Amino acid sequence: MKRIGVLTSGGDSPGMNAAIRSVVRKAIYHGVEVYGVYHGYAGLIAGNIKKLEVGDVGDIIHRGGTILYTARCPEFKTEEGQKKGIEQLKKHGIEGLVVIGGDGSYQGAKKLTEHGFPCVGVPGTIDNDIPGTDFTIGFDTALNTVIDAIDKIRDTATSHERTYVIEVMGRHAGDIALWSGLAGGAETILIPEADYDMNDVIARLKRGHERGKKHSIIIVAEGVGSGVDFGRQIQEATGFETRVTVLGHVQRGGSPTAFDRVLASRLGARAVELLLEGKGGRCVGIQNNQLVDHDIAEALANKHTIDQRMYALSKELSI
Amino acid sequence: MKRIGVLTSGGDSPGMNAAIRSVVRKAIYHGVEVYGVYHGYAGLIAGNIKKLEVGDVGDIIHRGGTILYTARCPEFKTEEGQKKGIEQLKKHGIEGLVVIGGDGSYQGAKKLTEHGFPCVGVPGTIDNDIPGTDFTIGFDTALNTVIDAIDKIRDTATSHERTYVIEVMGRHAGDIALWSGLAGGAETILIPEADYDMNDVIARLKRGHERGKKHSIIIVAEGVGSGVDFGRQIQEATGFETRVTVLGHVQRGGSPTAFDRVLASRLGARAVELLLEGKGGRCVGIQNNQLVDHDIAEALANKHTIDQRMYALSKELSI
Amino acid sequence: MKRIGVLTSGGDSPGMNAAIRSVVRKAIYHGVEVYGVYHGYAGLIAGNIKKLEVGDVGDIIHRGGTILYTARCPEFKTEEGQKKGIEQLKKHGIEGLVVIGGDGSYQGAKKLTEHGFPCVGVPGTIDNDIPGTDFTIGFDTALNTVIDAIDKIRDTATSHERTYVIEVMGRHAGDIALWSGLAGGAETILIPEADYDMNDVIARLKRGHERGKKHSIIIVAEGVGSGVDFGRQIQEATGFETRVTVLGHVQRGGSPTAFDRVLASRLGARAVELLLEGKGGRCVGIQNNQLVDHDIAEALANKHTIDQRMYALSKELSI
Amino acid sequence: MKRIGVLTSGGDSPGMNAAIRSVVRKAIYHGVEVYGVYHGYAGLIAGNIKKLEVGDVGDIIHRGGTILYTARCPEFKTEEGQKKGIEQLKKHGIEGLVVIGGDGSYQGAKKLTEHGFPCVGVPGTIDNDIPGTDFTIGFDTALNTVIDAIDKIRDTATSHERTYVIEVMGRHAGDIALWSGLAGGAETILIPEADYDMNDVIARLKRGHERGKKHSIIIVAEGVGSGVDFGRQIQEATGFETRVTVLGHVQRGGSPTAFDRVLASRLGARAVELLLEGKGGRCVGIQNNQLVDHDIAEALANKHTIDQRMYALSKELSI
Repeated sequence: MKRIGVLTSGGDSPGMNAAIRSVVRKAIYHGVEVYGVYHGYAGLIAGNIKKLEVGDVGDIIHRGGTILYTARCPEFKTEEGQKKGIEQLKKHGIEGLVVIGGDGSYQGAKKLTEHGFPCVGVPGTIDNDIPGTDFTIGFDTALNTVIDAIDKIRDTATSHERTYVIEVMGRHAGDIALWSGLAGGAETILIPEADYDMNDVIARLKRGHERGKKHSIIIVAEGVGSGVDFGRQIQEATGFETRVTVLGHVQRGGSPTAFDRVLASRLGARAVELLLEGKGGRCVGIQNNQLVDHDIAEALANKHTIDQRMYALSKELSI
Repeated sequence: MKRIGVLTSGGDSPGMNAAIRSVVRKAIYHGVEVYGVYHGYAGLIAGNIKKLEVGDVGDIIHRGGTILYTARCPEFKTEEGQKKGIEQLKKHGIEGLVVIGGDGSYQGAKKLTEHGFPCVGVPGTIDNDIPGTDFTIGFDTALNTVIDAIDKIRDTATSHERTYVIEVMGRHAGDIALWSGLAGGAETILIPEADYDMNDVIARLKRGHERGKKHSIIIVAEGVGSGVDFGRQIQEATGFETRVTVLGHVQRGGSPTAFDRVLASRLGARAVELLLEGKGGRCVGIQNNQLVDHDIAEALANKHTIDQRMYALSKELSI
Repeated sequence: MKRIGVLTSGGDSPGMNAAIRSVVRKAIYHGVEVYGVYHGYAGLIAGNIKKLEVGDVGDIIHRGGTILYTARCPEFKTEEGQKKGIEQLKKHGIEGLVVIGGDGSYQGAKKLTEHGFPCVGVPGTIDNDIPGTDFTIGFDTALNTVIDAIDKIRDTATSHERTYVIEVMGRHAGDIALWSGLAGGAETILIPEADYDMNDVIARLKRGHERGKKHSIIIVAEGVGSGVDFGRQIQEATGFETRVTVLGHVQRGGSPTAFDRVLASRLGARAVELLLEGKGGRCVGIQNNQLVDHDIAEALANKHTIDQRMYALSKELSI
Repeated sequence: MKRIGVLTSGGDSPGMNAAIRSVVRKAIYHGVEVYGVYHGYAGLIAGNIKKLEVGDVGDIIHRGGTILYTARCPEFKTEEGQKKGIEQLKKHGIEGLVVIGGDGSYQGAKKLTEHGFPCVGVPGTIDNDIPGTDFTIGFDTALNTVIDAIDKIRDTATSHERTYVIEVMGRHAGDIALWSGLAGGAETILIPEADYDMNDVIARLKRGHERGKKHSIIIVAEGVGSGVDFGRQIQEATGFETRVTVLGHVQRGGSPTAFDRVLASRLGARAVELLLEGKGGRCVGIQNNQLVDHDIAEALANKHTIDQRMYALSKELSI
């Protein structure tokens, strides 16, 4: 392989620039030229391709976001879309692609390898719901942004303001809510996967108030419901003043923690090793503390699941 | 004075433990005994008073919250409530009191100076709307919590998610929104002291989008309205995906910055100084970079105002 | 059982309060009383044992250090020290003990296990060199503390001050230096387990300066030598102004990150589980992302190793 | 004025990008063209000047360092250096210059104005010793970097490791040590402006140890001496294990706090107004909470002073 490309697709997340750096530096280390593709699959179709040199990934390791930008491109689902993209790859002499992003970025990688363009997928998301990896690049940074908010709520010492509702991200996966709730000492953790009883939530809240819990912290994933309406429901039902924090898109940004930059460096460099040794159609991951790589179609057929032992542990510690 | 008391009241804010510590240590340096009054005015009525030693304020300097707690006391706004407070102060033989808190705790300080009890008021609130001081203890830390959220939102590198609405605290004052917005590069800052046209808000947004401005960040103070409703309305009028963050009670917590710890230290030390030279009925502050002290009643007659030049400057630098 | 005890020993590490919290809450959930032992093995011999209630571990999950304190007990190496240790457990009614700490704390757990006192050892140390676990409680926090300082040094934008030596902890193990340096983009990592050529350190440095590398960050494990001394030799040899940072005990403190609180919570609950099922003389750990428990004497036989692929990859990405 | 230039010189410091951003946006708002001078005075002599558009200062407000770089320039102390400087300025058509940096950059701004080149100096440095301003841009951020290290040291819960020596920057000025020590609760602060007695340091060290003081933190400004040497002597004289942290160049970097971004925004826009309103040869600053502007040569003969009440206050609160 003489010339490869790299691109980021889907929501951006902390650690995409450390994955771009390790892709670019490992490929240049073994004599290969790396072209950055700007604006995901939308810029692949448009021809927004520019050589990357060694020095262009200098000082991006510690930066959030992605310097190659991201964009939604529903035209890449279709056969017309893929042929316009391949024409731009052929025009610049790019023989392989490293694709950093979520589930939808892996669908394009699979379709490109079936049209003769070897591609590897690197899991870039804060949700943790990319199959074939225990941890996605960005998940550890998002947990550290939620627990910063939770620790600051722990300093309040106002007698009549003891009941806090924090709404975190997690439209389909409850990984951010569950690991944050456990790490934050949340009393009630509402995740998409588990069904909850509002009577159980109220009961526990009253039980903690009677034994003098200083703060009662409730975490709601955005996929279950809004914190605001949960907060009005708890105050109405109990008469405890309830404060709501809605973090929103703060969970996506920030300088990456040490675990996401080690992980993005390992995974980005492994994807270049896969392209250099003939393997295309695969996605890298970390499963059982080992660098692993799976065929994309096989990896995408598995479902995301949360650890149920961790969810039961979060209620036992919170009494 | 043989014995003084110290109390915290109103919304807790970062630096209150640094203010309690300089009260304690400054009083003990000059041979005075210091009594902590727990739960604000509510515990003063209750007789929840307790001797504090040198080592009791050790390792609190860098902590958010208040170690003496804060609470609401509706009974202290009546003559009977103020008479029971005095009774407990005379019962412990506390001859003077340092009150740390907002506007509402200043009113109780006033009222106890009228009944023969020397009181000094120390400005502890994150709002910055306490008359007679440029800066309140907790204002600087609450600005750093808000710009931490704004900085994380600036790392998103997604083309379709460009409009961000952040709701900060400050019911009647616009200082947290004005200083946060200037520090974070906000395009539009909505504070209670200025008038906004929704039409000009939209018009700045479209101007910036046309130039290629990467992010459009709108700060909304809570006394203007809700970020949720503004985001809804911005989205509807423009068609731009709008993301809303509501920090809420995160802005009151956290470890105090360097400025809040120095300011609390100086201000609490000055409060003990005034009491030991027989002044009572006063409140300390920092006005024109100098430690100042004012009659509470004359201090509470002034009206809090924001800096129009600084508000003018935030529109010229956000082009 | 009916009564269990918990102790912290060795250098303290962030996450030790989270481990204690999950020890106490997990035993109380199952109906077991938990008694805390102050000052490690010195206070076990001394008699410093006090019952811990549910609310006694409240608001400690997010703090660094350990609330049970830690101490050095030379006496506990002797048979007489062990026999006075068991005297006090038996006088207080304690039938088993959870021990949180390093290498040294595990030896004591072996010795008490061997005299009929069921003990379980929990890995608390910032170093990462406790056999039978991939990660020790405190390791993740210490990595983020070192990368916070390296990120700040990456902002210096002066061209005559491009060479920085950072000296991190790790007497015997180079985990902190290896993970820190891959995560902070260090050019040269000096760890105890790998051999270096000083002249190869000089050649890389020179090479990087020829291409226009902005910074040259060298991480030095404290086991290898002084950062001061290494910085003096780089200046002498190349003539490049060299600046040195010695973090020291900064690396041991701070609020534990999200991974350290999840790891402490899960490992501390696993330790109580083993005591309740009758196992004694075990040490918990996380190996291949799975909770494992090993015999302490079997565990202490292994040698700590660092990943050589991660060391080679660190040299490949810093070109 | 139709075209102005901006340049940063001297050690960099947090908030330099916020001052560059307010220089460029403020000039563009009043229809002026802004050219950036890369590498301080060294790139001024070389003609390393390039136009900056409105969007080239987008996303730098929250970043440390300077995007125009700083470089020592020995040639600009000579008249031909200066005349080459003016030749390049006339060649690009630059009419005025904003110089952001320390004392040394003020020297060149004075000589440029003496050959009829309107220059305004903006105080960028972490040390706080630029005359004419109470606060330099960068000083607030460096104080917060020193208290993050002191805060982490207060978590260690070891009884034999109680005495800690932190060496901070400040060759000629004690501002960083005095404000960090007071904010950190340092027991002994050694700054250039006060005379210390090493017997008085040892006696107050033993007093606190006797009473039960958890920690004994000593701050040493770098201009008084080394932290390592001080550590040796403390342990030699007392016998107490003494741990040293040398922060070094970590104090110059990092994302600027809220006070440094607000200060850089107001000061940099006030520099642009001064050029436009025909007053060159001046330096801006903040004195008694008000934007002031002083002639460069008058400002430069004023001496740097520290508040001695604040120094005395730091020994009174530390008992």
